[PDB]
Amino acid sequence: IAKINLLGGQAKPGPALASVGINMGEFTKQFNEKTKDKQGEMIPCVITAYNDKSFDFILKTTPVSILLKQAAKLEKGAKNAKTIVGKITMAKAKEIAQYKLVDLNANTVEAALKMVLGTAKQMGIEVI
Amino acid sequence: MLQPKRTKYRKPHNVSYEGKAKGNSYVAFGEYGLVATKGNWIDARAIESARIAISKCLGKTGKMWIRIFPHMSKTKKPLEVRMGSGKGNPEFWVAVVKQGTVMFEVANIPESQMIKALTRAGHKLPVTWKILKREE
Amino acid sequence: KIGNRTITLDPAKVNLNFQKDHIAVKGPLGQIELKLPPNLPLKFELKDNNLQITRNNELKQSKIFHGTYNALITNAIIGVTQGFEKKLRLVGVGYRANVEGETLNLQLGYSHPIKEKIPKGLTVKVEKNTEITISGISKELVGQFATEVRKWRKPEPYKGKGVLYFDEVIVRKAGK
Amino acid sequence: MKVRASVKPICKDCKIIKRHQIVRVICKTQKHKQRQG
Amino acid sequence: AKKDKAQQVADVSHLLSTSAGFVIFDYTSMSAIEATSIRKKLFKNGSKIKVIKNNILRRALKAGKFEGIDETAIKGKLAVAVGVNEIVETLKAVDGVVKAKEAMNFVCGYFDNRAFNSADLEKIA
RNA sequence: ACCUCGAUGUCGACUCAUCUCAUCCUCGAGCUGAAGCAGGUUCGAAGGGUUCGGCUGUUCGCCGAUUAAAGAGAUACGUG
RNA sequence: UACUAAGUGGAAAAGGAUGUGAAAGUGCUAAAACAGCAAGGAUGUUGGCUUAGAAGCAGCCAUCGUUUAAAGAGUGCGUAA
Ligand SMILES: [Mg+2]
Ligand SMILES: [Mg+2]
Ligand SMILES: [Zn+2]
Repeated sequence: IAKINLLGGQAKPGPALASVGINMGEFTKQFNEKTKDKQGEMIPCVITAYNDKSFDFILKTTPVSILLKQAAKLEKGAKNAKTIVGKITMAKAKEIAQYKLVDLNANTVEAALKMVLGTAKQMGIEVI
Repeated sequence: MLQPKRTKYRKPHNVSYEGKAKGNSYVAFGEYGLVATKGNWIDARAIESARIAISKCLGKTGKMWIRIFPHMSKTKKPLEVRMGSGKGNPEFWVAVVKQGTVMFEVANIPESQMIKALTRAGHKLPVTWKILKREE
Repeated sequence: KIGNRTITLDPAKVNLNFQKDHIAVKGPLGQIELKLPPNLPLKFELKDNNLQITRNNELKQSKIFHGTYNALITNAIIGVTQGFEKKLRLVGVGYRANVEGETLNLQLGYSHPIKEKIPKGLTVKVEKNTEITISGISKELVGQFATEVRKWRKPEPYKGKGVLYFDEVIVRKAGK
Repeated sequence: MKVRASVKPICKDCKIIKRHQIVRVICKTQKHKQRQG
Repeated sequence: AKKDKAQQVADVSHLLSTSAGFVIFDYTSMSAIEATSIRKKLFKNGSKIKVIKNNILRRALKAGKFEGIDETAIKGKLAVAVGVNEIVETLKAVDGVVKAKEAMNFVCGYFDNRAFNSADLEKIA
């Protein structure tokens, strides 16, 4: 099993999965298929390795906390947590948590909120 | 380097250090102090070494207190000379330490940190030290 | 504590006749003897397919013996019923070995020929000319012969060349 | 082998024993062997 | 404390007194994702899967007045699945969960007050 | 300033050495930022050996060529 | 009547030590204790600063929330990532 952050719009120049016995030419078309709904983003993909050289892949969301910068309206958070540079409404956090649901292993939407609350505090952002 | 600025007389007599710790007997400022178990003369150089060791292993979180201070002077006749004909010049100050005097003490930092800092300092002093916690 | 641990002496062929200082353990593979010391403080009592040893006193030496002889009895029993073995991978470039009857030889980087007498009660076998498997009755003898074989070319961290115990992870060092 | 008068563990797994009336210490890293007090 | 242990036994005993299924499973070869995945598949909030120590299980079953159920929890790692109402689906869920994974044991349990064995798990599934 | 001033002849060189190990080589071993060659440090070890010359009264030293090595000291700074 | 395993007795320091005896407390423990062994030790994170190459590990910045019996923005080892 080797995870990699293959870009969603491009898949063709490369060899570190070739030592796995992966047939690169047959899977490059598949990477550009389902990912075409979210072009221009770097999508992480899990790669299981079956003995028979069959393979099944699982795409994931764009990395957490990147979205928090957008909701805050500020390009970068504080280097010091005590310095409350930004503030975000709890309703806006609901919009963010829903996007991450496929990646998040959180049991409930209410718990999914709590998981994002520990990420908002890393940026020093107030939860209002 | 700890040193008196100026004194009255330059060549005082030696001061004994075999007693039971008149003054400085108990910890007074921190929650952990260093206590000797055998009185001896410890000079300013060792004092500075212990102070800088504690400062370096302390960090910007707490404080450290020094209790003793080299008030008494000490003479040393120069090299290659017959005795007699006056008394030698003063060379190095020294703090008299009677057995059982708190002399170093720190505070406001984790407990194992007091233990490690005081043990680090104690290996620079000639006297056989002992860790003491502040009373309740 | 191992000292008071129930030894399950299965009555397959293991018979244990106790003397003043002899313990003769015999089985399908071969008789094994244990030389007891004078005035051993342990007390050896055996029940039907059950063996248990007890200490007369609580002194430190008796406490030690209570475990050492329990372990030795268990080891002798398992050896006489099953037999131990050690596995050697003699890996290298020109490194190889084979057996000439009672005497095993080795071929290493030595300009000198190496021969090693196989003692009594031990059996050696070479599946692959670079692969050795020593088989014996007592753990002590087979281990002694294994380290005797190993002494001629110890493993080194730079290259895997040398005599290596089976299931051993040797350290690695990179020299340019 | 480090013949040092004050032996103390350096690694976490460095265990100290007393073999032949001489305290020592053994670690998987052979750079920590000590002896003699 | 003695009180804390008694409360845990009493709570478990009371739960087993209203259950429609108690099924005993070895927790061997169960990954953290598998622990969350099996619980997630058990979807409907009427069922639980928990690794429970044998001594608690034994006292709880004993005080719930269960018998011959000791063998399921005897000398083995023992997670428990306990469901409510329609209990049959829970057994199929755990049976298809192992099969999807490398392995897992399914010792047996009680279904609607009736003992079943390990072999009978397949019948129910 | 304690024995010797009604005398204990003091530097160096030559001859003969003997002893200690805090080891220079030969001997055994551990570690290494020890690939090998070559090393560095440490442990064990006193059985044996430890060069020839220029300058200086010289020990000491500098230099030259060597050897496996050109050890550190003690013996009234061994030895009229 | 105890203690000593060192010829301690029958010389000596700073310091180190699961030597060993005694006493006073204190924790767990038979609804099972410690050690060993068999399983798992997860998610948001490949967070960002930055190094062809730093993404749990070249270092640095707050360094936490969630699922769960369990869990470190990873114990250390160990990777150009
Ligand atoms: Mg005369
Ligand atoms: Mg003459
Ligand atoms: Zn170590």
